[PDB]
Amino acid sequence: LGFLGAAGSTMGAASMTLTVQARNLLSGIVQDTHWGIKQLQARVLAVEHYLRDQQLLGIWGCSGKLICCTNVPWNSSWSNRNLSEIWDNMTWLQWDKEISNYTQIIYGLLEESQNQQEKNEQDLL
Amino acid sequence: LGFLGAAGSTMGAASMTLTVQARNLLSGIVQDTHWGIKQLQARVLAVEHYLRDQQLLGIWGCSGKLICCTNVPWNSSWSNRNLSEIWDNMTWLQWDKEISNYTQIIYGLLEESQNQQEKNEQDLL
Amino acid sequence: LGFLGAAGSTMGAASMTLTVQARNLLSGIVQDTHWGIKQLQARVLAVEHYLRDQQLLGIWGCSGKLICCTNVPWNSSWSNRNLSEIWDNMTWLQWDKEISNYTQIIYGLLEESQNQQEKNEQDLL
Amino acid sequence: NLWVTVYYGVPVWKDAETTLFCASDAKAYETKKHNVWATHCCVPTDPNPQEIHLENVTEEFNMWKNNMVEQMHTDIISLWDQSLKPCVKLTPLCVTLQCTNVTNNITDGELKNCSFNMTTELRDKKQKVYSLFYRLDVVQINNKEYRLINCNTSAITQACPKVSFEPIPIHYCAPAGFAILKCKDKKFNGTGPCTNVSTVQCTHGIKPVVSTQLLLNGSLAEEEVIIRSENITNNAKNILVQLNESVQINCTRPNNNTVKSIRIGPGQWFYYTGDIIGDIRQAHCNVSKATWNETLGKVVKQLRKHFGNNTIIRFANSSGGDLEVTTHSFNCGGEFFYCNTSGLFNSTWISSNDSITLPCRIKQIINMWQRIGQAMYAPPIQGVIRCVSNITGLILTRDGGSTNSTTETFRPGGGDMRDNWRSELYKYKVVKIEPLGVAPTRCKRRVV
Amino acid sequence: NLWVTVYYGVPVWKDAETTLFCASDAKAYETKKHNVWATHCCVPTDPNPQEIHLENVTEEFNMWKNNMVEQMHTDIISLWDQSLKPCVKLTPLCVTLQCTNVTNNITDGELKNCSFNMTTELRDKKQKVYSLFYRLDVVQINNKEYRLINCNTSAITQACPKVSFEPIPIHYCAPAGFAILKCKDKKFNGTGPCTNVSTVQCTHGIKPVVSTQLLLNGSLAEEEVIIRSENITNNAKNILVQLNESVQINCTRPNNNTVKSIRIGPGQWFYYTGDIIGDIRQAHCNVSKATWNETLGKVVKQLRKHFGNNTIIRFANSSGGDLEVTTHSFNCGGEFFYCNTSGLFNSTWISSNDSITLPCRIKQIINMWQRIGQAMYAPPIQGVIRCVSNITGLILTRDGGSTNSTTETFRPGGGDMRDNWRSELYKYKVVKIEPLGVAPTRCKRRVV
Amino acid sequence: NLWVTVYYGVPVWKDAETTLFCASDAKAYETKKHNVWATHCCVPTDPNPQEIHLENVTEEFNMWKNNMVEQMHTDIISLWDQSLKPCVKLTPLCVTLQCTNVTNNITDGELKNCSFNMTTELRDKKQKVYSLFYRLDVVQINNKEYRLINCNTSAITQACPKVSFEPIPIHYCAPAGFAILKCKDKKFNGTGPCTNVSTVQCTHGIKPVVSTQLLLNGSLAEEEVIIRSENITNNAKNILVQLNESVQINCTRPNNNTVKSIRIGPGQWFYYTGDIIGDIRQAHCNVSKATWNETLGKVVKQLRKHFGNNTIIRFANSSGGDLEVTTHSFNCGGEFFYCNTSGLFNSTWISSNDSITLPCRIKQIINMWQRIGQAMYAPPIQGVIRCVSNITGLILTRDGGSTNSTTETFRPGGGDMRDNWRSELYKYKVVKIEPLGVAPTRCKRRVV
Ligand SMILES: *[C@@H]1O[C@H](CO)[C@@H](O[C@@H]2O[C@H](CO)[C@@H](O[C@@H]3O[C@H](CO[C@H]4O[C@H](CO)[C@@H](O)[C@H](O)[C@@H]4O)[C@@H](O)[C@H](O[C@H]4O[C@H](CO)[C@@H](O)[C@H](O)[C@@H]4O)[C@@H]3O)[C@H](O)[C@H]2NC(C)=O)[C@H](O)[C@H]1NC(C)=O
Ligand SMILES: *[C@@H]1O[C@H](CO)[C@@H](O[C@@H]2O[C@H](CO)[C@@H](O[C@@H]3O[C@H](CO[C@H]4O[C@H](CO)[C@@H](O)[C@H](O)[C@@H]4O)[C@@H](O)[C@H](O[C@H]4O[C@H](CO)[C@@H](O)[C@H](O)[C@@H]4O)[C@@H]3O)[C@H](O)[C@H]2NC(C)=O)[C@H](O)[C@H]1NC(C)=O
Ligand SMILES: *[C@@H]1O[C@H](CO)[C@@H](O[C@@H]2O[C@H](CO)[C@@H](O)[C@H](O)[C@H]2NC(C)=O)[C@H](O)[C@H]1NC(C)=O
Ligand SMILES: *[C@@H]1O[C@H](CO)[C@@H](O[C@@H]2O[C@H](CO)[C@@H](O)[C@H](O)[C@H]2NC(C)=O)[C@H](O)[C@H]1NC(C)=O
Ligand SMILES: *[C@@H]1O[C@H](CO)[C@@H](O[C@@H]2O[C@H](CO)[C@@H](O)[C@H](O)[C@H]2NC(C)=O)[C@H](O)[C@H]1NC(C)=O
Ligand SMILES: *[C@@H]1O[C@H](CO)[C@@H](O)[C@H](O)[C@H]1NC(C)=O
Ligand SMILES: *[C@@H]1O[C@H](CO)[C@@H](O)[C@H](O)[C@H]1NC(C)=O
Ligand SMILES: *[C@@H]1O[C@H](CO)[C@@H](O)[C@H](O)[C@H]1NC(C)=O
Ligand SMILES: *[C@@H]1O[C@H](CO)[C@@H](O)[C@H](O)[C@H]1NC(C)=O
Ligand SMILES: *[C@@H]1O[C@H](CO)[C@@H](O)[C@H](O)[C@H]1NC(C)=O
Ligand SMILES: *[C@@H]1O[C@H](CO)[C@@H](O)[C@H](O)[C@H]1NC(C)=O
Ligand SMILES: *[C@@H]1O[C@H](CO)[C@@H](O)[C@H](O)[C@H]1NC(C)=O
Ligand SMILES: *[C@@H]1O[C@H](CO)[C@@H](O)[C@H](O)[C@H]1NC(C)=O
Repeated sequence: LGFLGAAGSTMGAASMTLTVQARNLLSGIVQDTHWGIKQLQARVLAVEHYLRDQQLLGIWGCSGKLICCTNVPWNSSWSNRNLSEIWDNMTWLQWDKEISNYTQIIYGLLEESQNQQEKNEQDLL
Repeated sequence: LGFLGAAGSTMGAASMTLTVQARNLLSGIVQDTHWGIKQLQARVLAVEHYLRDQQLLGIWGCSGKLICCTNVPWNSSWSNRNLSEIWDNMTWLQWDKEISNYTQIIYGLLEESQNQQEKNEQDLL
Repeated sequence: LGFLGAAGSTMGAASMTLTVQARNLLSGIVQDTHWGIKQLQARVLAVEHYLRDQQLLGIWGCSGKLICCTNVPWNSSWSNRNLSEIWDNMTWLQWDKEISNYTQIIYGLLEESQNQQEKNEQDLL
Repeated sequence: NLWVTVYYGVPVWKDAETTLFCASDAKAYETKKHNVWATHCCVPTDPNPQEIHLENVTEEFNMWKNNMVEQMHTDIISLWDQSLKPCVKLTPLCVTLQCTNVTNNITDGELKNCSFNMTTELRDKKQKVYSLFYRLDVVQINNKEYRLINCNTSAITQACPKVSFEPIPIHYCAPAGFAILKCKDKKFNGTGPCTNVSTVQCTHGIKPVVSTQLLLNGSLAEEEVIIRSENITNNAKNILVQLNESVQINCTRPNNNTVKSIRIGPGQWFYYTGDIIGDIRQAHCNVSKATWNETLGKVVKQLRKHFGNNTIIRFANSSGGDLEVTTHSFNCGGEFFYCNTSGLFNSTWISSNDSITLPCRIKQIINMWQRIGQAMYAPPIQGVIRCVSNITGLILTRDGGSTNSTTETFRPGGGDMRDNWRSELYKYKVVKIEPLGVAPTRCKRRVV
Repeated sequence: NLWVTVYYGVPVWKDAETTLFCASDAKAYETKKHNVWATHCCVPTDPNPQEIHLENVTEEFNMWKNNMVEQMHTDIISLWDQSLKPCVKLTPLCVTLQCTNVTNNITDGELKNCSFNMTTELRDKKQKVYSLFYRLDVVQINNKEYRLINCNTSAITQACPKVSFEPIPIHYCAPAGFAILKCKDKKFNGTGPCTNVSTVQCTHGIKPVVSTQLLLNGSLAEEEVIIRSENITNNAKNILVQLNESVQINCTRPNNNTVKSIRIGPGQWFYYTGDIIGDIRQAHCNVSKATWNETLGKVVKQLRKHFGNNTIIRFANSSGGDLEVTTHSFNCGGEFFYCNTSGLFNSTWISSNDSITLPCRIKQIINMWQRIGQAMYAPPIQGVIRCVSNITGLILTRDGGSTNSTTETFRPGGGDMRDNWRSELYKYKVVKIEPLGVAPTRCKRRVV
Repeated sequence: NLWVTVYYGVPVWKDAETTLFCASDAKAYETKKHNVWATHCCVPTDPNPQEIHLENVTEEFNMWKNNMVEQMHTDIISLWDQSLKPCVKLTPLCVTLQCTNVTNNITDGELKNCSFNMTTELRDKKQKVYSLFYRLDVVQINNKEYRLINCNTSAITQACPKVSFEPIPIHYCAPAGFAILKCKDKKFNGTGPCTNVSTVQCTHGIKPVVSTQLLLNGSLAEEEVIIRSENITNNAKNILVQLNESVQINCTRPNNNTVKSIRIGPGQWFYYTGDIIGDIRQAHCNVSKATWNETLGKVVKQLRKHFGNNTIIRFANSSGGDLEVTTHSFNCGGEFFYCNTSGLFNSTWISSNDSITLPCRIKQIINMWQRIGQAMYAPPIQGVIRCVSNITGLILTRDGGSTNSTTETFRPGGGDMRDNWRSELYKYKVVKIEPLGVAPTRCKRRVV
């Protein structure tokens, strides 16, 4: 229903449309010396941003998923709201405002829990 | 047996050689101001094409596979040939000619079936 | 403990820190016409190197792993040392010196064993 | 009991600054090889769905912090310089000239008849050249000797006679990962939240119009004249007044000019003013008085909501500065006009056309962008120029120094070209999409 | 009952247009710092497996729609301009010269003795310069005064005497994701399917030879002369005739030239023709008559399969145009020759060398590519030039206007340099590999 | 029984050559718009953790094979040329001048009083210009006529008077995937393994100092003077001597210069030497004798460990060459000095300042980098220059030709600027991280 068409939707409803935004990262497929350099630099920048998202999902064990459950418990200190409000009343943009200061905490924790589990898999094999 | 060495092979036989073509996408690894820009632009373009193929496989749930079965049924309207002809008599280039007008249909359907199944996995967990 | 902080660690201990190096590949995220071109070329080059590592892991069936067991047996001709020395006494840099001439052998074998197994999965389905 | 769940493809974004791609309007008009904008923004548009509404999404906009104005400024200047760059230079014309008055059919002496020995295609020879000049480009050295006014300061380059700078609508498009948010709120004053928001891949087409003290050929406001300022109460800031109705201004260069040329080097051509057929008249622009009067009364009704409806609004002319600062500057028919504006601001409001003619100056050496650097020389245009432009807004400042007498004085503002572009850009914001994020769920990862 | 199965790494492709990378032939010969092609295409080749056969794959080729010709055109011109760009300009030579005839040992006056005051390294001084010129570069102004022929049209730049343009074989290589398909069918006429197809990473090395009305130093056809045209029956098109045998042409510049130089600025050096040791002879080229005759008879046997074997094939000379159009233009020993061709096309076929000598003109100011723009000046060459080139094909057109009399007239065609490059490029096509695709299988995804 | 296990993110690396990014030291000092280095390396530093120790890792270093020196060479030259590029050219000054001796308060005639007609802003007029010049920039043509010494060889461009080249510390940073390994071993002689190794994102800040025959303003050695050479026993190589103590050198340009200017074109400004207030003195530099003596004795103690402690070390002056080769060349206060060094090397060691003053030459046309190409003109500096620099090392060669008499002669070496940069770069190496690798494990892949 358009890129960001789900922006006003609740988080639950919006999670059902995640392929909509994923597919807009590489839209450059469809898309004067000094000028050309700046135009090219823009494409390179878009590529690095794409790759970073993929690397993070990779490290966290969510490389092939749009949605994944993890091995990091939720901290009430990040948010003490219940899931019902978060998924049914609130939208993702609002949610980002609610927890953006913990982005680096959660991400560091995700890296740690996945590293521990990958070691566990190697030891079990 | 060379890049595209399987081009005259049947589709079945050719599927057994898929790593041959996959490995030629990033051959740039082995590989005057105005000229240099054009030379660089070419590398950037190759990268975007590579990434798009990977993203599509990602979205469809085939991110780690050369060959994957999907949750989209085959339409006889795309092709009403039997599998025996398709895999044993016909080559991939011929096949592409047979179904190229449905590329966007199949791809849209693949995105939809995978999105539905990923939701099912999240609800089951 | 820093990039390459594990360089003097044994291979075993160092394997427990692999996320440390993986995360330094895309550090460009944090990071005059003629000059700018050279600066841009450097970013493009870093991207191709990143992608090649990912493609190889992809082909070998280790796309989502930092550590993976494979279907290629170890050749004593590459190294006839026991695992105890390799994992507990020796570091990775030393190990690279011990087996670098077989890099292309092992990689070719990995491509072959994975291609055979992927075919087996498709035939089993 | 809740666990982190990671979601990728999340419909959220952050304020962001990037470079937009420009496109012509699908090359609807080819322009052949004679238009600079069409040449640069060679990229076509596509009449695809233009917008996506974002229901229940409120976004915060600020037209004075909008980096798209900086991009237009940079791109407009850059293109203009690239366009001029390969053209024939006038270094050979920085000579001493002997001048006399032009008296032929003249009632006002605006023109001088000057002559000199100009370089020809061979290095051994010079050609005597005789032509008429406007006083604005000529300075006395001291039948006196004169020089080109800018030959002590910078090189002068002749604009190629084959290249038009006529504005075409240009659309600006987001790079992958970016989106442009558009505010459609008819009451938006340039700052704050907007609920009527939709996103676009590209902005609509905006013409890269340049003007001083009066906004030309822009869009109109709906319902009422809207006055927008970063700081309403600050007399040091320009207030942008967007009209909800256009006013036409009819401008002309009445002198039937005959253009002459000369080869001054190896394929190096120079075009000169030659002489005038018929008599001499001042350049000028006409505005219907009643229309203008109604327009200001509408502006006053709006000024009163900011300053008090018990006030007196007095209008006055430019306070001082050079032509590039105090006059209404615009390009008409390809020529550069510097018109008087004082007759337009001679009234106050206290709580058969009957037009007004504004005299204009014509100048050929242009100190473009008020930048110190190379000057452009505008080659003469054959015949007579007439054009009609749309007044779509005003740029005003207050004098200040008020003692709260309730009478305030408004004068032409101008200066920075960025303020003209803001007139359309206030509607748009650029953001970066940030698809990766997390939220709690009642779901622990299954560990195997 | 069948399901979509997705396959990645599928050996298929689409027609595609990209930029190929150029390489020298592994720098087998260094050329030091004196060769422009070697300098630009600094990238080496590697004698790796050169080709992959595609058994049972038929591909469609069309040499007249082959974008590699456009790339060579663009790259050849671009390099030539970059090469000339940093060299000393001859603007200081656009002066008036006094000329007299050169009569010393002359039986035909091709040369004029001209002189002028040339700029020296100090701005205060000029040097009298005396040198001989070919009439083709000199135009009367009107012991008469003359000027360089192009000083009214464009700047003239001296080619650096240190840089050779001698063609070296250049290989063109595909970017990752691309492949070049090569047709080895000995009967391929430039259009249609080819079954003898293999792929390569790079084309073989093709020399960037430039010539008019005669193809030089290209590859030969096997078995028979092959005549290729986009439109055989259209008299307005050039037919490319590829010989299966070469014919040697021996060209010379017989006048033993003494080169003189002068400093004309701050390290700015100019090289002039000086004078001639010995006597004066016309430049010329020699072709054995019998070989040429056999060559045309072979061409006729092939023309007859297109026009009827009951026909009469008449050959005739160029119909009109400038030297760059009507003569055989080539570079020999570094000098630029414009040779007569009419003696080669003086026969018709009706269903002790005994060579023919073709007189040639020598010209130093070169209107390269028949482009309007800066001219190149070719500095003189010391001594005497002799070279032998290989005639490997002809470029012909028909006059048309036929009444079906069965007699047709063939004349030299030429014009566009792209047609010479097509002579090798007809064998190659560029495609893009498209590894991602689908097919039905009796396999539903297992859903867990 | 073991199987291949693939590990990604492995902490290993290979020797590698890449381009490092440069950064100013967080723009601690702005420099406004007057510093070239600050302008180019606009990128800031960040006082983050600076290093990571690599315990138990031994790395092999070789300062003479270190590609960072090549990068500095390339970047320093490139920036210098970009800086000079947009400045006013002095082509108009390549004229003949009449000169007489300057005799006013002169005891030694270093200066000449020369004059000529210089181009003014109009093409029709010249201005008589009178100014004083150093003999080093003036050559006789033959009250004799003289010219600028380089007007026969290359263009001369005036350095912009607004741009300083004063070295600022510049840090060099690794691209993603690269790391810089730093050796902290106090005894490292430039070649071989180092165990005291840590890695950094960036090198510390190194000033891009240029000098001949003496290293200035670098870091000091700890504990002892360290002599480093690729080939100690080869008399053809430079030995770099790093001091563990600095020696100050006080240099001056004592003549109180009055700077004059002229407009020579359309905003084209030229600055000339004018005249001198007061009397005339030679430029010179002062070094305390005892400090210098101690410094050489320390150098001798170290030379003896390489050549024998039963030796005699004799020092001698430059053997021959131009000023750029034989003198101590440096920039002081913005001026270019070429100082005598012979008084510093007049001693031998056999197993109230009392300073030495070294006379210096001042030259304004600079043959920068000893490259054939455009020359730079250094505009005059108003007033008197005094500066003090730090001698941090010496560059020496041996004469060789030894008969094993045990007496060896050491003379100033110099030449290549790369050797100065090596003085700091010897501590750093660039490597590429190679995260993907394998090892055997007792683990077969589970096959499903
Ligand atoms: C605000 O918007 C108005 C228009 O809405 C702009 O004014 C227009 O400016 C253009 C450009 O100068 C004017 O067009 C000119 O018309 C001349 C002749 O007009 C007749 O012939 C044309 C041919 O198609 C008809 O369309 C037209 O109706 C008339 O029949 C042309 O000769 C001019 O061509 C010039 O450029 C070409 C380029 O190759 C040259 O070859 C020509 O020799 C010549 O130089 C040009 O086409 C248009 O008429 C103006 N409108 C009005 C009402 O006058 C304002 O400029 C704009 N204001 C701002 C600030 O942007
Ligand atoms: C080795 O390192 C030493 C320093 O450790 C370097 O010598 C220094 O060089 C700088 C640059 O020439 C000298 O600084 C100059 O000082 C002049 C006046 O000094 C007084 O005023 C300043 C104002 O802040 C005070 O800091 C200072 O203490 C004094 O009070 C200035 O006039 C000079 O400015 C010049 O550039 C600006 C740029 O816009 C112009 O506007 C000015 O007109 C002028 O051109 C400059 O600041 C410094 O004094 C020197 N030190 C010593 C001890 O003399 C060596 O050069 C360096 N050697 C090498 C090889 O790198
Ligand atoms: C904007 O808010 C309104 C409510 O304020 C949303 O309306 C809901 O629409 C769903 C659709 O099935 C209904 O089931 C709800 O009952 C509606 N809410 C109410 C209060 O009736 C509307 O969908 C929101 N917009 C977006 C984009 O989600
Ligand atoms: C080209 O076509 C021929 C047949 O027309 C293919 O030949 C087949 O080769 C396989 C190899 O084992 C045999 O089993 C088949 O029996 C052969 N076919 C026939 C009809 O005998 C040949 O392989 C094809 N080329 C390619 C590249 O596949
Ligand atoms: C460098 O080598 C020393 C030993 O030579 C390592 O010391 C070991 O540290 C571990 C830490 O728990 C101890 O368990 C070992 O017993 C220590 N070894 C000995 C012999 O006592 C040191 O860790 C090594 N450095 C690195 C980076 O691994
Ligand atoms: C695609 O549509 C065109 C329309 O005429 C048709 O000719 C062509 O065969 C179609 N191709 C496929 C694969 O259906
Ligand atoms: C690689 O081969 C060279 C050949 O001499 C050998 O010296 C080196 O030790 C080999 N390295 C390995 C890892 O076998
Ligand atoms: C034109 O006439 C006015 C009258 O005073 C005079 O001031 C002016 O200088 C004259 N201009 C010329 C060029 O003679
Ligand atoms: C050309 O220069 C001469 C000076 O000798 C001057 O008399 C003449 O008027 C000049 N030509 C023109 C058109 O001014
Ligand atoms: C050379 O002689 C011919 C003879 O008619 C004459 O036409 C030509 O102009 C002469 N050229 C010169 C430079 O005198
Ligand atoms: C230089 O110019 C003078 C004109 O005063 C002319 O007589 C002389 O012939 C010229 N020199 C040459 C070589 O033509
Ligand atoms: C200055 O005087 C010396 C004394 O011999 C003389 O050689 C030199 O040429 C003189 N220089 C000038 C410019 O007169
Ligand atoms: C200018 O040129 C004249 C030559 O006619 C010469 O006498 C005069 O001295 C020159 N001016 C200077 C300052 O040398």
